[PDB]
Amino acid sequence: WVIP
Amino acid sequence: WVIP
Amino acid sequence: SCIQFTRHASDVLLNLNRLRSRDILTDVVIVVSREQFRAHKTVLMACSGLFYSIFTDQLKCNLSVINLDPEINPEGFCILLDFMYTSRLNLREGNIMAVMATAMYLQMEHVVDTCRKFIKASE
Amino acid sequence: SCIQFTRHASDVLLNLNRLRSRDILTDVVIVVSREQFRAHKTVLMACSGLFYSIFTDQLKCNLSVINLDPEINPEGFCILLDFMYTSRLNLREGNIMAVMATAMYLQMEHVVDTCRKFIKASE
Ligand SMILES: CSc1ncc(Cl)c(Nc2ccc3c(c2)CC(=O)N3)n1
Ligand SMILES: CSc1ncc(Cl)c(Nc2ccc3c(c2)CC(=O)N3)n1
Ligand SMILES: [Cl-]
Ligand SMILES: [Cl-]
Ligand SMILES: [Cl-]
Ligand SMILES: [Cl-]
Repeated sequence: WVIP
Repeated sequence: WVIP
Repeated sequence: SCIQFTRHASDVLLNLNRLRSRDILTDVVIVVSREQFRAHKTVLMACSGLFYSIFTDQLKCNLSVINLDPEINPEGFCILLDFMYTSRLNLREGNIMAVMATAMYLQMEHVVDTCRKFIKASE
Repeated sequence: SCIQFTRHASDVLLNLNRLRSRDILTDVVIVVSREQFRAHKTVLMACSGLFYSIFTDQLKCNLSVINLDPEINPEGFCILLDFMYTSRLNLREGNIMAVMATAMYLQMEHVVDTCRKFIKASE
């Protein structure tokens, strides 16, 4: 999971 | 396009 | 000896979401506590272990309406349906418990994992 | 304020290809010079400008069989159908002309672009  |  | 187009999968999913937003070729209604959500059976199966089991069943594969368990929260389902079509999860302090419970029921292992981690950080 | 799962789009496409390989929920046959290819209308539309136009047509959206132009090569189509479901293109010296012509007809702009570039390098 990432900060888009 | 890339070499997978 | 194939070549690969890096953005292809993302572009496919973006187009599938455009079809959903215009209600094109949607073939099922998911009913959650009287709220109704139109979707593509194939996308639901590709994202959820529960929908995969439902639509591979010889009788259920032909249903145009699927009713979820009454304990399922419509907002939690809406957030997960948006994630299925975009890869983006709108996870907030106020919805995290409903999102995790809905993802456990839908069998969406990666969503369950990030919810468990975000809950563990807050304790 | 969403979070994003990097591998989601790739995982969705991998599952859609698993459904295709087991012939699950395929809703159309594409006929190419007597050869037949089963697929999902939504995936075809997500990848091709031609299929997008065909299946948004109020009459054609209901067809279970689509016949392509007789000039279309079945091998070129098979390579492109594989690309649609995997992001991988099996481009070779012996098939590049048939693949480019099929991608121009199917309106798959990124495939046409890489074929033009590979042809230009060989001249
Ligand atoms: C297992 S083979 C397979 N073949 C095709 C499809 Cl459409 C599919 N979907 C599916 C199954 C299980 C799970 C998911 C999707 C998401 C998750 O967390 N668990 N699986
Ligand atoms: C344009 S809006 C839109 N909405 C939904 C879909 Cl399913 C779609 N597909 C599509 C249209 C045109 C092209 C492609 C796909 C690939 C390509 O090279 N050109 N387009
Ligand atoms: Cl029904
Ligand atoms: Cl998931
Ligand atoms: Cl027909
Ligand atoms: Cl393309």
